[PDB]
Amino acid sequence: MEFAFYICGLIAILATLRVITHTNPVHALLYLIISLLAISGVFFSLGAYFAGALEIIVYAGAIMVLFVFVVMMLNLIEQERQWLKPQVWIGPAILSAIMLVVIVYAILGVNDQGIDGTPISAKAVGITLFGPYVLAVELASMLLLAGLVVAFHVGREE
Amino acid sequence: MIPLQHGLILAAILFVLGLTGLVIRRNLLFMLIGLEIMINASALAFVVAGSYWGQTDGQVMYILAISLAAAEASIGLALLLQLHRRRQNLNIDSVSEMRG
Amino acid sequence: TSTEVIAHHWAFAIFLIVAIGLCCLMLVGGWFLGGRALSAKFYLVAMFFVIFDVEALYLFAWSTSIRESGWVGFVEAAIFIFVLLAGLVYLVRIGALDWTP
Amino acid sequence: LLKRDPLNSMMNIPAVLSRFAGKGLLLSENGYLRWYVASMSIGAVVVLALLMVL
Amino acid sequence: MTITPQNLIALLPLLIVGLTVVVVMLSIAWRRNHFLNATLSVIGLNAALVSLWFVGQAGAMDVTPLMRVDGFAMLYTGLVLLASLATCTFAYPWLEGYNDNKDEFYLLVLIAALGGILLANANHLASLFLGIELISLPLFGLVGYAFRQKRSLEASIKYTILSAAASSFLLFGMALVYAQSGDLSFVALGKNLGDGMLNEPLLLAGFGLMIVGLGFKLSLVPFHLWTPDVYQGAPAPVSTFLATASKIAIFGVVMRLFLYAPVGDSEAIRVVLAIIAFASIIFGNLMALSQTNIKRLLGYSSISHLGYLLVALIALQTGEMSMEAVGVYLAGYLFSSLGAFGVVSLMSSPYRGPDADSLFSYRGLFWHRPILAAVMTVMMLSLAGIPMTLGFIGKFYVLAVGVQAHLWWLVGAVVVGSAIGLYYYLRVAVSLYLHAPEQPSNWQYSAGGIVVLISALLVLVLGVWPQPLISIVRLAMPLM
Ligand SMILES: CCCCCCCCCCCCCCCCCC(=O)OC[C@H](COP(=O)(O)OCCN)OC(=O)CCCCCCCCCCCCCCCCC
Ligand SMILES: CCCCCCCCCCCCCCCCCC(=O)OC[C@H](COP(=O)(O)OCCN)OC(=O)CCCCCCCCCCCCCCCCC
Ligand SMILES: CCCCCCCCCCCCCCCCCCCC
Ligand SMILES: CCCCCCCCCCCCCCCCCCCC
Ligand SMILES: CCCCCCCCCCCCCCCCCCCC
Repeated sequence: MEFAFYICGLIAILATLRVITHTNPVHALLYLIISLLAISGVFFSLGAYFAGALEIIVYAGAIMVLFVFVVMMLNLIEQERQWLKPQVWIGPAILSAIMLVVIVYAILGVNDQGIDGTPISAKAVGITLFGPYVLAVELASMLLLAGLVVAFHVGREE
Repeated sequence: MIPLQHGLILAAILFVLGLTGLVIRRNLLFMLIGLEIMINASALAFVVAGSYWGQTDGQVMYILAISLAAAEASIGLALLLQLHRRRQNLNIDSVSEMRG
Repeated sequence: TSTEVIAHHWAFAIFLIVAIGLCCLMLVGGWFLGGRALSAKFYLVAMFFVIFDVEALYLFAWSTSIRESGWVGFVEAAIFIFVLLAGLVYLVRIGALDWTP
Repeated sequence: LLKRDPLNSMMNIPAVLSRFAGKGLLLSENGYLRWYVASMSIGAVVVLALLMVL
Repeated sequence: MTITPQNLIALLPLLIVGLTVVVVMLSIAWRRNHFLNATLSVIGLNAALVSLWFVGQAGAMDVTPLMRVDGFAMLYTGLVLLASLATCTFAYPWLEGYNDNKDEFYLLVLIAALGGILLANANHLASLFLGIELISLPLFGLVGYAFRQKRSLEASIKYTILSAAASSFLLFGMALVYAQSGDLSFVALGKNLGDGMLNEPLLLAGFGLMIVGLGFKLSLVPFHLWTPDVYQGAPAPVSTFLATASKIAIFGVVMRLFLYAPVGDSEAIRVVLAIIAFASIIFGNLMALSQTNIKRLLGYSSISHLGYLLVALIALQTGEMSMEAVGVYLAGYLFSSLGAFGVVSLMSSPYRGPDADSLFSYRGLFWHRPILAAVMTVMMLSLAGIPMTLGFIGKFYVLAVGVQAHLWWLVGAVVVGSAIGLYYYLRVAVSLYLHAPEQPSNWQYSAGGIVVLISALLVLVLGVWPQPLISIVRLAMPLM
């Protein structure tokens, strides 16, 4: 379980690094799908089986399909490759590195008994979701309705 | 057997990668892609935290996070389609006239 | 960790790698051997698929623990599905799910 | 030497300082979304560093 | 815990607003009637206020591991509902001028009111996250409701990108806090730390990322640069709803979070919030000095007023009257910003189209509409903190809370920023009574007019006579 976790984490990091630097949008979305598949593998390593199934079904299988659809209908800044020359990403890269080093300083120093990896099934997640999480479920349906209304209002052609 | 610290650090790495991808790109599409990276990293961190304690709450927060990610991706791609159909240009620095 | 579960893990891994290797070898033998010589409705449909897929995930999570949730959970899913059907009805009547006007 | 009220001018100096500071601060409202995201990340860095120091 | 019938009797505004959403949506599916759908929205919000009265007849209880309802929650729910009702009232002439679909605006406004109610009753990280998303994404729709307008599309893109980034920051911070604490309840955020170990770095960094997200949502420096562009680009009723309802609901749930979290009295977070409040007050007041646009000026004003609110928040655990000060200030700020952005709304109504300019030109407003000039002047004096207005009563409350907690740097910041505010607010008012060089007839425009006059009368009356509002806020104590 540690083996799959570490290879999938490394694949996700590498794929994200190719995502944020690539020039072709379809290639970047393909690397993003690869990173999502790796993150699902990480979820399956931890025992969150429902989370991994949802990472493939919902994130890679719906959201990235929407991004892919938008890129295809765009038929697509690319030529100069601004983000490749160091005079553009000199600042943001070290800024993100400083933020990352402060965050991982906070990570190092906490109680860590390790993750057992015992599978938390989707049935227990359903009992929790439809037990002590009634208002999260109803208002999450409410939120998705809001997003649907907004995206139809903005994205229709006329 | 897996440390919580390593999963949290992996989520932090993906979060800061999404943040710098959000900043450095003039194209709005790559900005939306970086936003998706950041929110997926946050959801991953919640899954790691929930799986460490043996609780269902991490996957529940993951479900709420991906609901948010789906809705925000929908709205952002609608706005990107509007920008492309009204300006024929996805340069985000051209959308800058309000200032002062 | 029983012997059966690690046997099934090995079988699943072998199934994965044999399927992927068979497809890749099939294309490799195809290439190596031989003789050389849009409207916004698409975005709306994909977007509706994404939103209703997340609602479907909530229904997935409910469905596997019906006997452990009672009638209260049925009521919870009842307002959930009622709001889902209200949104679907809204999309149908406003012409969002109408490919031909 | 005292026909133009020098004490009044010295007490009017903070108004000049306020106008200069406001004009300097208004340069950061350039209207660029990328700079707004960059300033959010800079503020995140500052807040995290200040919280880790104390 | 589970749900009882009495727990359903402690849940009515949420259900009423949700059923209003469903009913308005089905009525849109029936037919596209602007009048009927707007009326159904305002009856639903009024019924939610009456439901607040009915749950005020009931007691205070923990309705979920998520929700907790007490008089604190009813007060913030009432503020959010009043803001939403004013937004619908101002939006009707604006949407009358808008030559596209109009009732989706009301659907998103109601959904955002639902999220504000959730934030008002939130006692849990999941509920706080969900309420923040529920007020954010309808605002993505509403800020760019007139997406064909180039300024509104710019504001929509800016607010959507920056709020998605802030939601990512807040979610990451919540994940780190849950990684430390092991419980998403507010009262357990630091419970497993004892013997002076309250300053654990993971809890502090998680709270820092949440502070980044929330301070974006509260227009706190340096997460404030979005505020003038988004305020100016958004529709004027949308600017009203943002400035009142979103900031009030998020600051209420921030008040609750810093109240019941045991990590709320750590010195590091207090010092960081003090620096943020100081910078917010000074920067907003200094940046509003040379503004000729009323919407950008009100954005900088919102930055300064949220700095004053933060000053009231810092003195929570040291003092006692801090939450009462926050309530009184929130009432005064709600009425003042309601009146101000309401005059901005009615003078920009009806909507003139995506191509026509929405410039205000407040100079000489008295010589063609005297009463709106009077109400604009009254709210300009209220946001300045002149003693004849309730904005001064809030300023006096936060000054008393800063004096009691000996926050002398923040008190001096309040005085200096107040003087700079005097300059720019009085410039706006005297410009209203200047001479303009050169340059309606319905009853909903008159409804917006009587709304801003009622807000002026309330702020003036509670400026001269503040005791009823003080006794209203004081009885709204929560479950300690
Ligand atoms: C080989 C070197 C690298 C070569 C290049 C990369 C190839 C892909 C590498 C990643 C995927 C495979 C990782 C290795 C998995 C091998 C099996 C394994 O380790 O299983 C352990 C565990 C079994 O389950 P459990 O009951 O917890 O057992 C623990 C102890 N009994 O398993 C689990 O708990 C979960 C098992 C993993 C999750 C399912 C599979 C996820 C696949 C993700 C693919 C991502 C995209 C790859 C793209 C490649 C091109 C860039
Ligand atoms: C004796 C020392 C101990 C006691 C100290 C007592 C302090 C309180 C009493 C004294 C206050 C002094 C204020 C001085 C400035 C007064 C305002 C003023 O002169 O405004 C005029 C000026 C606008 O002029 P105009 O040319 O029209 O502007 C360009 C656009 N047309 O306006 C401007 O240019 C902008 C004005 C901005 C707002 C005014 C400045 C406020 C600064 C902070 C004041 C608080 C006290 C700070 C410490 C003061 C010194 C000790
Ligand atoms: C064992 C027999 C039980 C019979 C009664 C079952 C139902 C009782 C509890 C009903 C709870 C309903 C909760 C509805 C929440 C809706 C939230 C909407 C938010 C917008
Ligand atoms: C406490 C509130 C104090 C300000 C009230 C402002 C509104 C009062 C009613 C309107 C008065 C208008 C007077 C206009 C006079 C213009 C004179 C021009 C020629 C010198
Ligand atoms: C740019 C505007 C700057 C405004 C600064 C306002 C400063 C006002 C005066 C603050 C004085 C604070 C004194 C604190 C003394 C604390 C002593 C503690 C002893 C234990």
